[PDB]
Amino acid sequence: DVNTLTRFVMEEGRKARGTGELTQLLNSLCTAVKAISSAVRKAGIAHLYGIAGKLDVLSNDLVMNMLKSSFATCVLVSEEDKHAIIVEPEKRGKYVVCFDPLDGSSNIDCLVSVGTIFGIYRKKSTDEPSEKDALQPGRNLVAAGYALYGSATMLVLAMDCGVNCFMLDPAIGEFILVDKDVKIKKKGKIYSLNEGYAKDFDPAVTEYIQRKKFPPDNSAPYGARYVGSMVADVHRTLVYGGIFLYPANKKSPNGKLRLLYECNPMAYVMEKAGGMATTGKEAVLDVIPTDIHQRAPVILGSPDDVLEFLKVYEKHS
Amino acid sequence: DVNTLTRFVMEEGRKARGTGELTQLLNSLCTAVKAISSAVRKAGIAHLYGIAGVKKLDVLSNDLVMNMLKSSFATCVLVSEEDKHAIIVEPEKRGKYVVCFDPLDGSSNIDCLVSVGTIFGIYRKKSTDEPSEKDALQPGRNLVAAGYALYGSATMLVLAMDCGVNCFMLDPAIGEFILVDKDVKIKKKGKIYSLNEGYAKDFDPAVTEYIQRKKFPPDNSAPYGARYVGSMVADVHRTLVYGGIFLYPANKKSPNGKLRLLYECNPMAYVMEKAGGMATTGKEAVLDVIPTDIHQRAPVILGSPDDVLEFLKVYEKHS
Amino acid sequence: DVNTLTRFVMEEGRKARGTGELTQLLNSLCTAVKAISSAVRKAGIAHLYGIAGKLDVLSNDLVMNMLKSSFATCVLVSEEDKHAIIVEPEKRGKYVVCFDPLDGSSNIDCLVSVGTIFGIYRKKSTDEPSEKDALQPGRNLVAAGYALYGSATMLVLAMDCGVNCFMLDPAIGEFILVDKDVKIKKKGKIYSLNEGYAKDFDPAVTEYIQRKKFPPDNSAPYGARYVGSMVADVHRTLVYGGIFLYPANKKSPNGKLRLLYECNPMAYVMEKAGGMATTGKEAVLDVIPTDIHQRAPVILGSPDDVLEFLKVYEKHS
Amino acid sequence: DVNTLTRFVMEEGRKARGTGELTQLLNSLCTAVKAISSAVRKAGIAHLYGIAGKKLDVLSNDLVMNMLKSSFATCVLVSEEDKHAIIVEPEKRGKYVVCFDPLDGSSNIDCLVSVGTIFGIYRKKSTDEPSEKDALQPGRNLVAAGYALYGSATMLVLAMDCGVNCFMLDPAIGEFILVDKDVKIKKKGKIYSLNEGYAKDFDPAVTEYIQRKKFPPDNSAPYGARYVGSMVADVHRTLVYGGIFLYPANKKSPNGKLRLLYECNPMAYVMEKAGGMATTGKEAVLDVIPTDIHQRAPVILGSPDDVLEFLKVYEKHS
Ligand SMILES: N#Cc1cnc(NC(=O)NS(=O)(=O)c2cccc(OC(F)F)c2)cn1
Ligand SMILES: N#Cc1cnc(NC(=O)NS(=O)(=O)c2cccc(OC(F)F)c2)cn1
Ligand SMILES: N#Cc1cnc(NC(=O)NS(=O)(=O)c2cccc(OC(F)F)c2)cn1
Ligand SMILES: N#Cc1cnc(NC(=O)NS(=O)(=O)c2cccc(OC(F)F)c2)cn1
Repeated sequence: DVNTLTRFVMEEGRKARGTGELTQLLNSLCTAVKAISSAVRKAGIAHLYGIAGKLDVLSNDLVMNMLKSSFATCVLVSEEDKHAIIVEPEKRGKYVVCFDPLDGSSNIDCLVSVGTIFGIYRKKSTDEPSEKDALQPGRNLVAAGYALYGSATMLVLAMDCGVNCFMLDPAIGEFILVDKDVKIKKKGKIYSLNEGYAKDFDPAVTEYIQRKKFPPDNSAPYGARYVGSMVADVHRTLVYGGIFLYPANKKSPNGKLRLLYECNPMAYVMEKAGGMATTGKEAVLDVIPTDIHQRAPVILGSPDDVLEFLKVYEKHS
Repeated sequence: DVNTLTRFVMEEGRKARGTGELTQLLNSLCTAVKAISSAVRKAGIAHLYGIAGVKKLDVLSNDLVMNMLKSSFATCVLVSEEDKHAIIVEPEKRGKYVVCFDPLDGSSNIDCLVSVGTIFGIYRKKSTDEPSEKDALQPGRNLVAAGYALYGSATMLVLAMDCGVNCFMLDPAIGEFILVDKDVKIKKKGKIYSLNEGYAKDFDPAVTEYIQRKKFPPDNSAPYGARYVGSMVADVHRTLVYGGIFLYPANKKSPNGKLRLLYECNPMAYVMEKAGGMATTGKEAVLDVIPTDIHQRAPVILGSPDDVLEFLKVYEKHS
Repeated sequence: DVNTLTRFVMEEGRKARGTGELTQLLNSLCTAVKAISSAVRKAGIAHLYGIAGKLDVLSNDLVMNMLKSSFATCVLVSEEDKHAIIVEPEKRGKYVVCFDPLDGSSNIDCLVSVGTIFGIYRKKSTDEPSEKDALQPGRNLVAAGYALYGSATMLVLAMDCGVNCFMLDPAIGEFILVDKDVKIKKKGKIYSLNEGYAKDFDPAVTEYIQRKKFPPDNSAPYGARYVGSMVADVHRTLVYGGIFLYPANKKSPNGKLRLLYECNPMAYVMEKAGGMATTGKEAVLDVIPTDIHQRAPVILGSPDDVLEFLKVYEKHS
Repeated sequence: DVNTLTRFVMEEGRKARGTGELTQLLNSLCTAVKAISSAVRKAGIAHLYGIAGKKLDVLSNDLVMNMLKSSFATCVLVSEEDKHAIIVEPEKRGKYVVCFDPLDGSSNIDCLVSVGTIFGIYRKKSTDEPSEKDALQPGRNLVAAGYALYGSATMLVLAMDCGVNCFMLDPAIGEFILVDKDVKIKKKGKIYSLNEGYAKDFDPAVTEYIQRKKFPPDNSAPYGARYVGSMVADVHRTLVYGGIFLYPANKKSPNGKLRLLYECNPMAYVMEKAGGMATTGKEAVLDVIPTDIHQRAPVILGSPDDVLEFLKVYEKHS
């Protein structure tokens, strides 16, 4: 019995009997993702090349304008803007949205998979909205998700009711629910990290990886996959199980990925799917941020694999 | 001045004044690639999920390539990753070319929306015998043309011939491949290495030492970055665009490698060499291996020439 | 400030605070119209012609299944089915839907514009659902509209708030609001009917057309257009003004077009746009039907032209 | 056995063993038709309406012009959109003259009526330097002609010496699929098509011919009437279902309404290759020798029996 993103979202709103802002917000995000997907696939490229005689900027403008027109937001934090964007009073609603409009776009020259990431928080006070209102821990997320522009376009959406996966049918521009209440494998067989920073790894990381290549219980060594695009590496981790690591290195002693609009939403998706997401010292979702662009080290995926890493990490004090 | 695949392919034929079969061959191939992309992007998936009340993708892709190539009247022997024996084209549809292809490489992991691709290489039939499986048992040196289509964030067709390597982007709005990169050449030296390091305990010692040099450079220069998508077309195109090295080498458990020579290694090796790169098995150029079985495997190290030459020095130092 | 069908529909529902079923119904119909459009434009025809080794039936199946899966319907009347379709109990909602899934498809061989027509009623009694629940006069319509699959695809939606026109952007599969609260011209310059049947015309019809071709005063004769597809002829009348006629004659005393899923929805659109729609004897929206497939004569369009028509019709009565 | 426009056009050239210019021209034209169809269907309209914060017939003209020029197969271009003929620059000059209407019917695209593209191709006949004179050839000299209809689906109809063939565009994969080979019009149809709002201006022959279609003297069934208002749509219906299409002269248009070079001549060429007829009343459309690239002409066309029945009434009226 077919179900679409629009129908799904409205039905969650009907059950909850909320004010409707979250529903309008997600519909706005839905439209922007379809417009980003069409541009990522290079629709209209022939006009650029003279048939009749930017991409990360356009994605940011799409998300920004669609979110403002939802009447559901008051503060917007993007990977693309230095300071938080404050919505003008006439378009202001109560939700705070942090997003990376096109993560991995550094390498789109080689047609690597890219994606969009978002996290939605509720503003708690009646004070005037400000950049501080986006300094909330991940635990406060109302909803989070990502769109992956891979071989097909897929939207993964996490709320309290669980994680659901929608495939974009480009023939009719509709998102079709194809995976309900997704749960990650208890243990995977793939680890994912840039091993080129091996000289700089913390000893816990170096040892954890060595166990993956030379298992102490005499099982099969893990395979390694590292696309270099965060959305792709995490989505594969969700689908197949396993582990993804972006630990601290010398260029990034607090890690490289951004807490507000990369780490937290992915951790929210992981935890809602029965996986885990840790910095090494605490859950990603428990870090209290002090800067909207602050970084975080991240280890996430199947819970047996993350717990195995935490045991190596704790053994190294 | 805008240029399309259809126009480009036709202009190459006019310059050469050939029989036209190769031009029809590429036209058929182009149509098949556009149909694979539309299905890889899941156009029509809503019908599978009951919007109005079914072949797996790699089966559909093989059916598209096989049917378009036969209908071109330009081929006589077809070798696919999907069939144990060669397909011999029936007489009324026969032309003079032998085509080896992998219709949807990487589809084992398409469940996670990883980049996938189509790879092809084209040879001319060499003997006066009846066409047979023997006719595809040619070395890569004999390739007339080869290339790949990558279904990544966008769809791109990379086509290599004697004139060099040219890259075409599919405009999905109008279904045209637009020429966007003419006469592409790989960087002389890169900063990325690509291989599955999870199988490190099985590596040949030469591979183990080379990987150590990329992570721990002896001259105190920058260590390389690593990428491994796991889809061959995706990793090779990244190597073509950014430079660096891709390895699927021999080890003691797999003395002839894992990848297939006729429809993976050779076409990728031809594109590399026409773009100024290198492709070796360790012992010889990939394009010089003479196959004995249409599905035989080969180890492959390819990419920027400086990175590959430095690899061969470690491999030789391990006499 | 950009506006989509999804956003429009949700905002009208928030203002009204209904139970949400009509919003889910309109969302389902939107998905059906996009799927019909993709099939009408022949996406996938290369597979029918053997690249890898009806249309109105498919349209009826898309509408039926999208409407049934909406949980908002209990009786469905389609031009394609002999009997009313009763929705199964677990999927039953409160709305009755009458529709023609692919109007004009008799002539789709020549790529003429075709269309979808629908009208939405609220079930009035608590009796078990039956064909009777669709036997309501057009005055009881909650909403109505049509989709035109012409050179572009457009959805025209009429409610109490008025008539709004949405253009389908096929690049992203979104309906974009392009014409808000549309109103027809007081008087037009085009008449539309099949003149090949002049030998069978009622005499009032013959004189009315003669005044349009040989005006008794010193004005310009009207132009004539007749596409043969009701949706296209009615949309042009809506946009340019004028008059559309499928009148009664002596061989067809009730006209040829069907009342429940052609005349009533189109008449409802006309009246919300400030136009008029008559059988000759009464307003189309006032006819009380006794059979779900009964025919009705319909003259509709600009009010001055319809009133001039009724003036000739009374002279011959 | 599946067949595409690209495959079709190349096989026709291989049979003929020409210089290749005509094949490159039709390949360009194909691309332009796919791009126009994409714009006619309003792909990207959400960006115009502010989703991120040329007129359709001008864009259509720039697509055909640019695609044709870059083909290296043309030397003179006549468009409905340009007052004077376009002379291709020398580095890109080929031997063909092309007459086209980039977006026929766009006056009424406001209501999403079917629109279309019409083209006609001649070989340049004289040896002088290219000029507007080179497009003043009679329709008889056409090498190829056709039209694209942007209707409920997009279809390209192409007529050559080998006949008339119809290709449906599959928008999923941007390919023209051959669906109707060697098309022939019915000997006699049952539909007539014209704007009857000009009845007060009709010459007596048109008035009598029409009167016969509504009140047949043989007490047989009256014809049905259809009039879309877009020439490509009305002519395509006439080709597919049979019948007759008329746009005769009126007081607003004493030399007719439609243009001879890029509307009448191509449609007449298609009619004649499908076994139909096309006349002005005085002569076959394809026999008129034009004197101006934008000159108008009256046209009666369609099933051969229906046109001859019209010519018989036309003769009866001196
Ligand atoms: N927050 C929140 C919230 C609260 N109430 C809602 N109620 C409905 O949507 N109700 S309704 O479907 O009966 C309806 C009635 C009138 C018009 C209408 O127009 C639409 F179909 F165009 C839909 C929706 N959201
Ligand atoms: N091998 C090979 C080969 C050799 N010669 C070729 N010659 C042409 O294509 N010539 S042509 O373009 O002048 C041409 C002439 C007649 C009809 C025609 O129909 C087409 F437009 F549809 C095209 C083509 N391929
Ligand atoms: N009839 C009717 C009717 C009445 N109230 C409605 N209220 C909302 O949609 N409220 S909400 O946006 O706060 C919301 C809260 C919780 C979950 C949620 O789902 C998410 F997917 F969007 C949306 C909707 N329909
Ligand atoms: N007029 C005309 C005319 C005359 N000769 C023609 N000859 C061919 O097309 N020959 S060929 O197909 O063997 C061929 C040979 C070399 C390269 C090639 O590259 C293409 F496949 F990329 C194709 C074509 N048109």
